[PDB]
Amino acid sequence: VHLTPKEKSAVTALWGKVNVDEVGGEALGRLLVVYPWTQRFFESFGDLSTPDAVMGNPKVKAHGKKVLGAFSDGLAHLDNLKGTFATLSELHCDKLHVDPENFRLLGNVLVCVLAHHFGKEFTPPVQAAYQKVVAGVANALAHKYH
Amino acid sequence: VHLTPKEKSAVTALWGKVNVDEVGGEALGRLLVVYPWTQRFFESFGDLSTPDAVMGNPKVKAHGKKVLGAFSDGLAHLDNLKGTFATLSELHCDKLHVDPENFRLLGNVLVCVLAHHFGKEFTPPVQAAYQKVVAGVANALAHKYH
Amino acid sequence: VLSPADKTNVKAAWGKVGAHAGEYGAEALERMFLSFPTTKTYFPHFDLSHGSAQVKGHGKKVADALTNAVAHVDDMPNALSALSDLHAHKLRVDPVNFKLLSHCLLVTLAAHLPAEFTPAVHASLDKFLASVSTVLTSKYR
Amino acid sequence: VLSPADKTNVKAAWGKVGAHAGEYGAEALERMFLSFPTTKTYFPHFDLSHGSAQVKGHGKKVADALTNAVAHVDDMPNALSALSDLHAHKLRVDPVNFKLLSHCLLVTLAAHLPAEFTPAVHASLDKFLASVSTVLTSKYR
Ligand code: HEM
Ligand code: HEM
Ligand code: HEM
Ligand code: HEM
Repeated sequence: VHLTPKEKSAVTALWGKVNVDEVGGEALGRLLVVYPWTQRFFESFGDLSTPDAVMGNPKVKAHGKKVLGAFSDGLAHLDNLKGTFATLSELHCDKLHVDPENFRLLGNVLVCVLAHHFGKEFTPPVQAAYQKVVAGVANALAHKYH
Repeated sequence: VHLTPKEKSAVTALWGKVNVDEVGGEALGRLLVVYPWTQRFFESFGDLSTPDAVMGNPKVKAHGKKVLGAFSDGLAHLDNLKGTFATLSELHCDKLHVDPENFRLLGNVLVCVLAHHFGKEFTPPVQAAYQKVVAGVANALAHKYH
Repeated sequence: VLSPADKTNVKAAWGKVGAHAGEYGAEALERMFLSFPTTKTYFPHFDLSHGSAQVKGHGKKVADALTNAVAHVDDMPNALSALSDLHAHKLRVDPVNFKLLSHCLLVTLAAHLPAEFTPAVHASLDKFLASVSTVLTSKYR
Repeated sequence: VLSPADKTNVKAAWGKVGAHAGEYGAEALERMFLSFPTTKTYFPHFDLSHGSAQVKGHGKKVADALTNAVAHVDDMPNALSALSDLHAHKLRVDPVNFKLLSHCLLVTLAAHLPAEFTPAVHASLDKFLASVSTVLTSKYR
């Protein structure tokens, strides 16, 4: 996906302020709360009975950290997302059989979490740049379906 | 997209029996009838007030013929759909701004029209091969969005 | 919303299905499993091969639920309430998958009922299956 | 379906919006136009640039419709019937676009109401906007 230099600037500047220990878990937890069918893939994580249970679940926070790491890796390789996400695509498509619509949903939940954390700093043009990114990541993660 | 030889065989054998003057217009007409918001892009075609009006509309039949021609062209280049649909992608994405979900819908309407025309010959494995094809075409037509 | 003509079209088309109801349901499932292999993971205790007695039996259940919906088309949330709880809570079926099965049901009807599958009736059947899908995805918690 | 807790959450969160209602609606539209440029084609008679009086005025209309929906949350098909006719018949708005505006409304609320946008309230607001979107896409003909 192609970002303008202005968009790249907006994206990288904000990402440097992201709490990498917390934001991924917040996005994954909210995915599980807001789109409850996604809990089907996380039965081994234990207590997901309430939103508080989900957000406080240590496995959700830990796994969220891995997801965010993958988004960070995508931001470093915006011109080669397919190669970057190849192993993850095989995992999520060939092994897990997650419907790729959910890749889009998690990306949009991440965008909501960034808006939550950054407030007015998450301007409409900053959002538009991040939408290009999370769409790129979703399309690359879905490559094994294509 | 990758079809097995068995799938390629099933697809090409059926496509040779397709009425290329009619099937495209039937698929485009049904798109306009079943998903009426798509009529937004065809105001110049005139009478679309009833299903009979749509299906009998000479412009719908003529345009349908062009669409089917593009699908035929895709079937000949299954290993290079992106290049095959590049100009069409620029038209539908950059100029027309058609949401790419509708590319998926038209492909699925085409699959319904093939089922209608071929009946029991349109077996579940033949359908599965055609679903790979129309997904491939939709993804290639949407490339300018990616 | 389903129009009076939609309800008439759906009742008429489904009336033509007859004793093939269960058979067509089983064929729609098979079409879905082959075309959209992600959907297979919901049925690990099923053998999904052709001629599977489990897919045949399940197709009849699917058909019976659709027939219930046709018979109670003005009261579908109530008629399908138990099935909504099942699919959304217990089974956690991804809402995308209802679009996939609905498409495979249309393809099955088109392949079997060429006289009934007019453009207007295709439109009515699509609206009906979307309405059924809306009810079955209404209970996510 | 919206639960009692969902309705409570939506009323509470929307209550915090206050005199910013119109402003937030305008910001959500702007977010949608920039993020999802396909949506711009519905507004050729609008200048969609930042600070556009037309986008500001339209944001207020959008907000007023959402406020109507909150105030009549148990009767939304009736309350939004005229708006459903407009969006589906006259304007022919693609149903995908409601998901896009709903997402941009969530992002706008998250950016402005950090204390209100808890995971539970996010879930309730998503269900509410999906319910609104279901009504506004219910009249395609
Ligand atoms: C942009 C979207 C996504 C990204 C970037 C992502 C990233 C990741 C990463 C980095 C891992 C760790 C793999 C490893 O341990 O090497 C993982 C595992 C996993 N993901 Fe995701 N994921 C995404 C979407 C989803 C969604 C939507 C679901 C389900 C609804 C899902 C289900 C899983 C599961 C169940 C695992 C554990 C697999 C295992 O340990 O064997 N993922 N994902
Ligand atoms: C797989 C999906 C599709 C294929 C293969 C396809 C193919 C085509 C082709 C071959 C043309 C003729 C271009 C030319 O004259 O050189 C065309 C034009 C057009 N298409 Fe499609 N199309 C698809 C989906 C759609 C959809 C879903 C819409 C709207 C809902 C749409 C709207 C239009 C319009 C308005 C034109 C006329 C453009 C013009 O004459 O300037 N197309 N398309
Ligand atoms: C038109 C849409 C659908 C209808 C009418 C329908 C109907 C039914 C019925 C009648 C049952 C049996 C209920 C019972 O025995 O208590 C059932 C069970 C089930 N359905 Fe569906 N269903 C639909 C869509 C789906 C989809 C899209 C999926 C997943 C891709 C799905 C997955 C399942 C599963 C996994 C079961 C349980 C099977 C078992 O454990 O024995 N259903 N459905
Ligand atoms: C939460 C969802 C939505 C709400 C509450 C909403 C609300 C409204 C309202 C209150 C009006 C003015 C009605 C009138 O003046 O009679 C309107 C008009 C309009 N809406 Fe929406 N809308 C929604 C979604 C959308 C979407 C997704 C689109 C397209 C992407 C769209 C395109 C339009 C257009 C083109 C107009 C007419 C503008 C004009 O010609 O002046 N709406 N909407």
